[PDB]
Amino acid sequence: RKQVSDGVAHIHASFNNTIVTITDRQGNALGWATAGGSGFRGSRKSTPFAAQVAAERCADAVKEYGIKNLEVMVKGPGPGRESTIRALNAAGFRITNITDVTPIPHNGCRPPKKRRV
Amino acid sequence: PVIKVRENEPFDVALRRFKRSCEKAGVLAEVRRREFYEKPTTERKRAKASAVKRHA
Amino acid sequence: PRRRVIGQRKILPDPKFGSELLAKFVNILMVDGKKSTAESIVYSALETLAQRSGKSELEAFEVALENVRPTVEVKSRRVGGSTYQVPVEVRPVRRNALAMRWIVEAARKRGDKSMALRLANELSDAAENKGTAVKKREDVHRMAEANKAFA
Amino acid sequence: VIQVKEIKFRPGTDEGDYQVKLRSLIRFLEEGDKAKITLRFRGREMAHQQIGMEVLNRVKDDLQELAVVESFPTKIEGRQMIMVLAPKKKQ
Amino acid sequence: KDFIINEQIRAREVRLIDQNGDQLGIKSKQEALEIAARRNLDLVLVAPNAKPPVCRIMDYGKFRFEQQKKEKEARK
RNA sequence: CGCGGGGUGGAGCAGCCUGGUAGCUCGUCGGGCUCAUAACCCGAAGAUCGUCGGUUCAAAUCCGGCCCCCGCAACCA
RNA sequence: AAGGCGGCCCCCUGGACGAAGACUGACGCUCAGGUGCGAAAGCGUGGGGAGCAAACAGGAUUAGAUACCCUGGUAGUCCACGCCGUAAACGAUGUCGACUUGGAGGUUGUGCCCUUGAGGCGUGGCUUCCGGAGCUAACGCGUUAAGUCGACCGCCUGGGGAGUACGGCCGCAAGGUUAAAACUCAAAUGAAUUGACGGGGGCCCGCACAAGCGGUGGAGCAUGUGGUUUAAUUCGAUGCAA
Repeated sequence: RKQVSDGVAHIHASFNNTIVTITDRQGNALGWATAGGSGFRGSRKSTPFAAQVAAERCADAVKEYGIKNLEVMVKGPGPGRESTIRALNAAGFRITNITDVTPIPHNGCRPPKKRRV
Repeated sequence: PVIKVRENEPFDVALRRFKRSCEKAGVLAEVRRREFYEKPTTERKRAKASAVKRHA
Repeated sequence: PRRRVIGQRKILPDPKFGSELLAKFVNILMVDGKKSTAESIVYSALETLAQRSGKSELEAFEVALENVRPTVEVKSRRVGGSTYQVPVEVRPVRRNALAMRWIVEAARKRGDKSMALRLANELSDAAENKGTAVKKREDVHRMAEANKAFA
Repeated sequence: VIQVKEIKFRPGTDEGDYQVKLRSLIRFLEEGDKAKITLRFRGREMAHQQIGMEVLNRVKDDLQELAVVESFPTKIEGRQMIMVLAPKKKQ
Repeated sequence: KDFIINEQIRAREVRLIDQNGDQLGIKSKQEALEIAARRNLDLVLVAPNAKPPVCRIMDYGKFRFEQQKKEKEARK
């Protein structure tokens, strides 16, 4: 319906899940898919493979604009940091730049207590 | 750790670079460190212990 | 094999063709130390396969073996309470052994009248890459490619 | 509908421990469940003359407000005796 | 309570009712999905067993939030 | 003729003013875990939603009767 | 000084150390009582309130689960001014001074050397790890002493009872401080040793697993056992090791 050809893959990779969002340079959301909503729950949801099909499913709800180049923004420590990026590149995508944007406070907010499991 | 792929460099090599930039930068270590509160007494305890192990 | 590594016994070659490979084959087909009767069945199967399928007896053997030969496989492993499946790249010597072994086993699990006819038709099927033995290689790969993440 | 949940009252469960979990057992009943008391005697097919029917009977008698019991069973099956407790039935 | 919506719907044709109660008639699932999309709303299967199945155009999230709100408030 | 709250599966509930296949607990019968049992885990059985008339696309939930249980109320000497 | 103190900048301010020489002339050390300081939590008034989180609510786990885990979340955690005066407030080691072999570092002054190199030779302060004699029950300490001596202070006198009671002082309170006895036991305790054990850990072996080939578990029969039966089915062997 419209045209971009130049995008950015923001991947949010937490421990429990990994959300993939495709966007233009402006930061406007073009398409998105998550692992948790691609048929993966709990123990399987938090896997690199689930992040992979997330990246794959996302490349199908965006090529309506015919993106052809993009940059990658890796946020968080979970799986699908890396495997998500791979799936994008195999789905027919030229990777321009890779950047980690995981936030690091300069020691500000006190985090939750340690879990005594 | 910002990375920019150079021409006729495979997606893989650039990636391996990126992962080593983060290995170099200490991102995941850093995120692990802050997931949970550590008491001051505890991090002082950690600090002595590693000083000690860092004698061979 | 905790401590003691070893070499491997280097069996004599096939008496008829002078092939160590076929010696690995007759032995694998052999049962109850009936060597005399084992090589009889292997040859008649090769003779049946050779005569009426374009000859080149050693080569015919390879065409079939080429097809059941597996490049990778999985090795079970138990880490943190979990039985992970690690896909391992398998070495050439054994590659032949599995290939030969699955061809032999698929032959006895067959309907035909004798082991020689069965063996022959297994080789033929394998030569055209079809049948049970080839399918055994494919399951190995489907099972391997699945756990590709943990290599 | 009415579910079966359960509580237990072992021997050595008196007032202290007991009516605390008579509070727990209200809770079960008061969800609108049929709250099944299980005795679990240090005992036998006739463990007690004490263990069970102090407890059970006083659980009924204290909870009697909100809950009543289906039966005062006093037929032990095994080394343990179910007193079955329900919502107090509207006539 | 829970209704299946949008692409989860398998019916070939549905009877469509819009967000204001207008009876749009029998529509192919495809056309029903188009109408919902142009209005930035969801296609909700409100009567799965009706003949043909009945769909209502509405904001599913807003509907569900209000339903849960109602249930919670009346019980606290 | 006299108040309260309820009637759904074997027992007790949720689904209620927010009317479209009635789900959630204890029991029931199986399966799993154990050397075995208790405990625990995977599961299936199990219904005119009291009974009717109204009312409606379809009313569990919608109204009112018949009727029943409990609630205190009462047999208040 | 201890408690404790960490982004950057300024202002006010305490202490420590070095170099050189001048001045005072034993003005010093220690300190019961006294005074001051003193983490966190807690208290009072008024602010402030993102995150965290006692209490509390809800979801789970469980035989139970007033917990551990999850979703929330009040005091509190923050500021001002007051209170409290306690901690495994620890180096579990009081302060001051003199003396007694060494090695490797960290930190911070200062004198000297073609500064000719990020150095070469000295000389103070603090500090970390080893270690010598000596000390010590051992562990260990070992010029920063737990060595060799001296000055002064605080404290101990078997375990429980008890840092409790009573009295006094202190505090809004919570409570703090000083501090007994009856009664009861023949122990309580420290360090180290040999085992055993750890949801304990490390390293290593065995057809232990893994890699293979053939079996047992099904069937019929042989055989042993249990059980059941019998007048009797004789006695024994019973997890691996019947």
